[PDB]
Amino acid sequence: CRFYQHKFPEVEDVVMVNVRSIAEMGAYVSLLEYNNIEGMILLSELSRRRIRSINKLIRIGRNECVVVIRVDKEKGYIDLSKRRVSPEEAIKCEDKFTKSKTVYSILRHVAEVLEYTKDEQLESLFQRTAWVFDDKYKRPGYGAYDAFKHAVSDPSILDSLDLNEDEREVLINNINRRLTPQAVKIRADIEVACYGYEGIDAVKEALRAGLNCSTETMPIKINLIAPPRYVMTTTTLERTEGLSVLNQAMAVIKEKIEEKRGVFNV
Amino acid sequence: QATINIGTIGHVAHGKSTVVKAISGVHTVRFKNELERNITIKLGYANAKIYKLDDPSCPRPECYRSCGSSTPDEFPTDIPGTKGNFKLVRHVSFVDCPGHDILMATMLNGAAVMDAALLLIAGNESCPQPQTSEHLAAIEIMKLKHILILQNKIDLVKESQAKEQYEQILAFVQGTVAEGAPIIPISAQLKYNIEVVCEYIVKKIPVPPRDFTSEPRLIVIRSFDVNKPGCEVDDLKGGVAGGSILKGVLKVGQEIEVRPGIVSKDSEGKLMCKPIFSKIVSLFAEHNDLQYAAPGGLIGVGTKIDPTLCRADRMVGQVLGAVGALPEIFTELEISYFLLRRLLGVRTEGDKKAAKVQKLSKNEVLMVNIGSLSTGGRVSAVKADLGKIVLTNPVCTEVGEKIALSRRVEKHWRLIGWGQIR
RNA sequence: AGCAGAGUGGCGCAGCGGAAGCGUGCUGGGCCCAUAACCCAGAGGUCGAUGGAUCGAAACCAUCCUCUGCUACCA
Repeated sequence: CRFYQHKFPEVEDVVMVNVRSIAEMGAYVSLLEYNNIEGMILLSELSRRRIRSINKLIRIGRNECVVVIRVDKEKGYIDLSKRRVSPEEAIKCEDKFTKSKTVYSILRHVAEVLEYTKDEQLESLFQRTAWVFDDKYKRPGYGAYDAFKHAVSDPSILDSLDLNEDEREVLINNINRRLTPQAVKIRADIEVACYGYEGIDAVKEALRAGLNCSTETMPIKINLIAPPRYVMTTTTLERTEGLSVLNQAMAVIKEKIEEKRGVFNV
Repeated sequence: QATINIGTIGHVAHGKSTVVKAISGVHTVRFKNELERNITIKLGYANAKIYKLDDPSCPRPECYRSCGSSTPDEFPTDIPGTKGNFKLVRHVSFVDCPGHDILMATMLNGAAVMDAALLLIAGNESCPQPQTSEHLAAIEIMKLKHILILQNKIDLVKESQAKEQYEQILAFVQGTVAEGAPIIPISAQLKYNIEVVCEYIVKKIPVPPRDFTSEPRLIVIRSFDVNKPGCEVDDLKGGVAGGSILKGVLKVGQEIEVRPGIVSKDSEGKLMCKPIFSKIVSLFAEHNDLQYAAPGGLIGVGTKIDPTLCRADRMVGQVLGAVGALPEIFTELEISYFLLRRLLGVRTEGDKKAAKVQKLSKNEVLMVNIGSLSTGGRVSAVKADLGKIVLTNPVCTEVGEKIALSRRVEKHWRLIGWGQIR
């Protein structure tokens, strides 16, 4: 099936096609953006240049970014071009496709807690998970909700999403395995480069102050990796939580050091 | 702790690690590893314990016998005695100076806080070798004469060559003390005659009179941070000074002042400098805890200074006095001086370039090594027996003592003369 | 020592829960009388290590491994 509410693409819709086999005119490809619906590439337009090469060690299992010219919902034929592409640039579509695939995998189970996979009555399953998301409007909005949901822990089981089968057992520890998250870890580098004999003391005092602040709020931790160089590393799952830690760390450096007077770079 | 400081100075290509490990048992080490490209060019540190079995030879811990590992060509074995514990005679300290000519100013500094020396000669190169003379002359100026010449690299050098070399050195130095200094040929590839060296250093080099009652002065030459990279916030520590004390028993918990000072913010002139004050955390020497730091010894004084001053070697030649020391911190200084009639520290097989050097001209930068300090300064007035020098960083002058004056002959500075502060 | 980077076919080096890629040589053959460039198949895979959470680790996680680098030396 497919995550989208509609069953078919439209004119000038950017899709991703799995090249199944080459035969005669070009290839009878499967649109993976919308289920596994049949379409075709070449004969007249697809190529942008000729150099008498198109593969060497490019084997099979690969895939082309294409755009829909003519779509026949009734007849099941989709004439596609790759020559049309310029803002529909392949890398961006591929990145989007991978993210869509993980989202699709989440929405298609879902399913105490094996998961299962497959198969269950199909229209009902899709309607209560993925179609309803698309409905709840529009495609940007669904994307935003999905992103919020993805984030593990922001906040963890919430939004609404009153849905449906039960359904929290699956939400709690299928989804983490299914996605996977990765990861995000970001270093924050601070060099406090004093060279008076008052300034050094000021840095030390600031570090201590920083520790007090860290304890008070609860998050991290600054670590000395060289006499003037300090590293905290911040993990983020809610995204913007690392910004709040960075602001606090910066403030300690900027105000506390100043008290006994020093210099810093951040 | 330590009782005397014997220095191990010696020109290029004689091997430092073999001789230093035989005398002290503590490796001479510092940055690069690549321990050195040739022989140590850093200011190495090491201490050692000298005991006797009532024999002039010095044991190892395993005092039954000692089998070396200098070469697998043959087995060098020596016998210090047999076992039943040995009597501690004293704790000795060494000062490994740079062995390379460019590093002359550093060699001077490190040398200037020793109580005796060991001239490590190498038989490979020229017979009246530049640096031997350079070293010897500096030693007699500073106030020492407790020298033991050691022929350190004559393993494959034939006995005619090695004989000619000791003769030519001792004949060139006909005006510098060296006739009451023994010359001990040794092996450095088979560690032979090492036992007789132990007899010499206890004979020629007793403990000279040390003034305990007089006010503490510590001269720091090496900088050590013990916080180091990867320190924890509540594992905070002070900054450690490798210095020798030449006057006074420095006690633990005492406050100490570093007297060349740090210059006041937004100075429009060359004044004003303000000393920095730090309390002594710990008084570590050897690998044994101490509550005192007697003079005549090289001691690690941990003080309450913070990492930035010890993060690199930045405390080379600083004078530290306990506390509020009377010694003046000049920024412009009145040198009395005299010059050598030859250029010291240079002379090759063609006899270049020990020719007599022209008189000093004003507004030229010259290295004045005063005490263990090494500052650069320009000569503002130049009379023959009265020059006025203006120094870039202030110099604490403990006493008017001596100075060593060098001039930039070419790539680096070279020793031209000495004198006394007025 | 702590710290910034890397772990993929010989080399270059895509890649991330429902896939061991692609570039370069490699070797055969074709086109052509024949080579060359070209084309095709052929040939090259512990994806450091140690596991765990798991329906499944090339992917998450932690450790260990290494060189690439840092204050330049850490009694």
